[PDB]
Amino acid sequence: GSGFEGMFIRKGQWDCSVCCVQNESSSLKCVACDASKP
Amino acid sequence: PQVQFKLVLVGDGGTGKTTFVKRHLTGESEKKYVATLGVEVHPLVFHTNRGPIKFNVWDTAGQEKFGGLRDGYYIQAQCAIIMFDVTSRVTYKNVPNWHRDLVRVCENIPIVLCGNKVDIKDRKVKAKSIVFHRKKNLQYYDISAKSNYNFEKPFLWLARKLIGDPNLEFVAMPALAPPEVVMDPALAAQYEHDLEVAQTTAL
Ligand SMILES: Nc1nc2c(ncn2[C@@H]2O[C@H](COP(=O)(O)OP(=O)(O)O)[C@@H](O)[C@H]2O)c(=O)[nH]1
Ligand SMILES: [Mg+2]
Ligand SMILES: [Zn+2]
Repeated sequence: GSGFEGMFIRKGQWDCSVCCVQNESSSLKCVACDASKP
Repeated sequence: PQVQFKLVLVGDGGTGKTTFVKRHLTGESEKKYVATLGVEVHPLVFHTNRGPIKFNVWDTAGQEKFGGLRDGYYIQAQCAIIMFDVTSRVTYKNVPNWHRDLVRVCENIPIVLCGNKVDIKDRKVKAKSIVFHRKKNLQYYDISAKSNYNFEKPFLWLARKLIGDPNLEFVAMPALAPPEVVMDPALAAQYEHDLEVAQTTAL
């Protein structure tokens, strides 16, 4: 559907709800905009 | 799970960055405001032969008119467009500064250089003078945000570089705001030819 042929899933990464930056599980605040991890 | 990339759009104030990103209608209607940084993130979906991809394009709120942008603007960018105005030579002269600021934070992510406003007859920065991209492993395109001329080219080149697939194609153009000025097809052909000619000439 909205996926892409061959794409890889990485565990724990979270998408910032404010700026859409993809963060590491260990980041508690978005490295770009400083929004808290959902 | 979807494919998405942070794309930072940088360049001097007045070069047409906002006008450009706004051509993509759904990216405008679905844009998200980032208050800490004063940014609008436009989600620009393109449908490729392998599925949809999304460029989350970061547009400033004009702060570039007062100095460099904060680190948070650049952080985790996966690709970039540097824009200048082909009617203002100073905007081209500042391209190296924007490139420096970008690479300082992001290292050598894929970057497209775009000369905007080629619909304006009295062009000042012409193909023969545009050489910064050759110097730095960058792709260049003429664009006209107001006429949608070459709108998809930076995004297609970046998609191919990021995904590692030189045969990736867009199956259709996204829905764009209708042209507000007409890009003369003959002028476009001439500018494209001029760029080829210059590409073959030595620096
Ligand atoms: N003729 C022409 N004018 C443009 C084009 N793109 C932007 N402009 C205008 O240049 C002015 C600044 O555009 P803007 O998008 O605000 O530039 P920004 O400061 O880089 O975001 C505005 O008056 C635009 O209407 C274009 O492709 N062709
Ligand atoms: Mg702007
Ligand atoms: Zn964020």
